[PDB]
Amino acid sequence: RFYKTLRAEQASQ
Amino acid sequence: DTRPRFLWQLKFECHFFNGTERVRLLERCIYNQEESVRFDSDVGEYRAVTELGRPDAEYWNSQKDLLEQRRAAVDTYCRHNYGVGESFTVQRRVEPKVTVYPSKNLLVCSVSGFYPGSIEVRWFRNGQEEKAGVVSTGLIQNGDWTFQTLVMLETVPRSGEVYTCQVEHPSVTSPLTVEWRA
Amino acid sequence: EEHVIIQAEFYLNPDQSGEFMFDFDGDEIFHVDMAKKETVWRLEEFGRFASFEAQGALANIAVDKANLEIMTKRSNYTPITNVPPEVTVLTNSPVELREPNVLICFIDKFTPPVVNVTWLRNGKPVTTGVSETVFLPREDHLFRKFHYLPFLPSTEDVYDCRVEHWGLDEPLLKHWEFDT
Ligand SMILES: *[C@@H]1O[C@H](CO)[C@@H](O)[C@H](O)[C@H]1NC(C)=O
Repeated sequence: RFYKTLRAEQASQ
Repeated sequence: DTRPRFLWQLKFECHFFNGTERVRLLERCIYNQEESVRFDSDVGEYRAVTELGRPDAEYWNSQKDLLEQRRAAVDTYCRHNYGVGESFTVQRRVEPKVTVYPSKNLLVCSVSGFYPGSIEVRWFRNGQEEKAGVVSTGLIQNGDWTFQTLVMLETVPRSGEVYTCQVEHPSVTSPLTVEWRA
Repeated sequence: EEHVIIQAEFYLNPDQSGEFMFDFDGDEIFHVDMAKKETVWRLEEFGRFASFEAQGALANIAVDKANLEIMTKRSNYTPITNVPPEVTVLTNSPVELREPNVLICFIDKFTPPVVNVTWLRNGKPVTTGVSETVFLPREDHLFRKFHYLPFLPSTEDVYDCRVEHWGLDEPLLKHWEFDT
């Protein structure tokens, strides 16, 4: 089975 | 090197209680050494920890797909990733190597190369448990998926006296016993 | 609780050094090599029972770099205060003469995640047989790291762990030698 990556989110510019 | 440094850390912590019965996700953003913002699955929304985190908690909470995706992550990510490695993580069992030796007066019980960290070490003097004068180094994680512990007994051994170190661990069916005669 | 799985990533400027790794109860499952752009499993066994797609990990790092640059400006260029490390030298098991063992250099409670660790065998640097871990996370948001030296316990040998960190004025030298 594959380990999942939780996607980083772009911060307030 | 004297030039200034700027560090950014992102952490997703999946906390599991009673297997995968209760699960908690903790998304933490850390600027330098101060955590600024976070998503706790028990709360359901982004919360600013410092003033620096306030634009982000506000920005990320305004994105419904984010809050939708992150509210479900305890199942899609936490419960998934736990199953992915259960056989070699949760189910990993490495039997400890138990050794009794005197180190002056102290009697040392070395318990090494075991997995998981959940261990019980009991000292005995002529078949009777000696709880007092017992000092441990605590659980030492060696960074290679093994632990070690040193459980000392403050004692000046008299001749004929038999000391016993009893170790209990998930790896073994019955306790490991190591004897030492003075 | 019972267990904790951590996806920990960092980006550091001006060094331009990033990191992506997975932790199970404190122990690294794997990390992504940023240069080679591939998954490095802590134990080979892990690579035989589980898989990973590193581009997801490298995409996260691009965002961390981007967010570090936003936070750097936002904080009016407030830099990291160097926290020097707590160094401890220990063995993997009780030491016996001529019985192979491993010397561990545990570098703990430090930031930023940049150290020079050198093993010295009788004053001279031993650059062969050595291994290390990545910068492992802590709850205080500082790092821990381990450096290993497989050795053969001797009466005629002395070892030292030399740690250099920007939070330290001079290198920290931690000694080990066989007793009795
Ligand atoms: C590591 O070694 C180099 C050698 O020139 C030195 O300049 C650098 O500052 C060192 N890094 C740390 C973190 O001490």
